[PDB]
Amino acid sequence: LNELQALIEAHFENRKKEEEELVSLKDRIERRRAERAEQQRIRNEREKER
Amino acid sequence: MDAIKKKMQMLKLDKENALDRAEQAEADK
Amino acid sequence: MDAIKKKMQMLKLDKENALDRAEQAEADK
Repeated sequence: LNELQALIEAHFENRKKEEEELVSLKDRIERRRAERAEQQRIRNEREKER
Repeated sequence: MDAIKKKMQMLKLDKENALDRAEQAEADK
Repeated sequence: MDAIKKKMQMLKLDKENALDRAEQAEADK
């Protein structure tokens, strides 16, 4: 059953690599969007200060 | 868990064949 | 998984045990 071996590894290797990468890639996108939220907070504070 | 639906069948065949033999071996007298 | 690991071994055991039964029974029969 070469297929069980192909599947046992394909399931794990293709997914752990692609999936964990999406977790951290998006974590950075999300952190940047969170920075945008901070920058909007900053923008709101600056408009009020002016 | 299709990997083991398939492993199950393989082991099922291995035991069924060993079992077929256990039964025959006893049946043969 | 414990259930899979163990019950796969149980199916392997049906083979191992059935095979031992087949071999001993056939040796005598």
